[PDB]
Amino acid sequence: SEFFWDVQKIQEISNVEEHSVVKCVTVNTSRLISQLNEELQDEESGVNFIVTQLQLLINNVYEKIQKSPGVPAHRSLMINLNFTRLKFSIAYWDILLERSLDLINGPSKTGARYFITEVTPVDRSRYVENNQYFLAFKANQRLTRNSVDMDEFIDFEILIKQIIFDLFKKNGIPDQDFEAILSRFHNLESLVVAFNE
Amino acid sequence: ENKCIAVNENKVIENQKVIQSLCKNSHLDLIEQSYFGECDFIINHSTCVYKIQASRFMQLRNNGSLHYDKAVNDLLTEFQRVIIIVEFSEIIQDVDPDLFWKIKLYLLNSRVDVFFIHETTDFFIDWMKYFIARWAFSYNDEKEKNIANADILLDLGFNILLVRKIFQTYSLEEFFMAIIKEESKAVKMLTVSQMTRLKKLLTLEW
Repeated sequence: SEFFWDVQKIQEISNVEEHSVVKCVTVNTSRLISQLNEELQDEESGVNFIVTQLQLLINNVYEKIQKSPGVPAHRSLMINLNFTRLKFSIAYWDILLERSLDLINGPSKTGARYFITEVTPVDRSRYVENNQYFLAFKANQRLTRNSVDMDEFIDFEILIKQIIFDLFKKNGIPDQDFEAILSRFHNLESLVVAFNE
Repeated sequence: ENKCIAVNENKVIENQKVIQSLCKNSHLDLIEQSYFGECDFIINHSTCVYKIQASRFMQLRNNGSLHYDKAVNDLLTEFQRVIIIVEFSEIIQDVDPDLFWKIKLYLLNSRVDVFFIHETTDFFIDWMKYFIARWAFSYNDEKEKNIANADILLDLGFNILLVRKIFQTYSLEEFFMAIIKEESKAVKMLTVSQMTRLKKLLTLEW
């Protein structure tokens, strides 16, 4: 019914992940927290209040970021809801944030990802650029996504022979014709197309 | 319409209390599978769930990487969605609250969902039911009748639900043909790495 968050400022964490933009939003939760303990008798009743407050925050913060001269463009937008105080366990916040996102259908759900953390004095943009293990993890991530370890699989030739004999069997092709046909089409791509088009 | 997920053969006993609860659902089939990956469960053709410990995240392997580095990168080869469940002791939130954002930034990726949970079984059971309800499927249709053709997809390393999902819409040949024509429905079933493995198979010249 009212906005109990105090959204203080929006900053970028500059060097997280090349295909995403990461925004860090400092939210003062003191006002929200005093609503809970002062005026909420039961957990069930308070859960629904937090969910509602979370949808208000998500909508407010997404909207603010879209008016601000920051072009997500092709890159994924991830929004870090950085709470001055969590009060309860991060694990309940992760549940409640996911459940709140599950109810929203507007653009703030489909246009961004969110996660909650607690404010600390440590500078995170410095950490991301100083941490070598992090750098090594991303380089290895892209190397493994764009490479195939062929040893982990069995010989492709075994599979190709299987498909060939099936096609030939399927399409009424005698052994005395195998040679001419394999000399016309030089891989499964050509062979399969020649049989279905 | 019985929804179906797969459990990693190596993590059954670790997850045996989870499994006992999930299987109370008379509308869920849990298939034990041997598959590439350290993930505990496979929710659908391209979604896995992988439980790690926050307390081990910064331990160094002999080859200089961090504990879960290669496991996570391997899963990103086979799953469009890699869900990471991070068990942590509640004490961390008071004694070491920087670990939460470090882990989430370290793993930050549009194909990776990271959720912190306490070390209790209830938490993992409840997330699992949430994941089943949101992302699992039944696989009642079958346009491929020859089991050897399924062996072909299995030998390419496709998990059994990716095979069932493919064989829901295509026979093997149709799937080959639809990938060769880059029809989007076939292409979007696969990761980049699965797509390149397959093109190698279709492109190798005798």
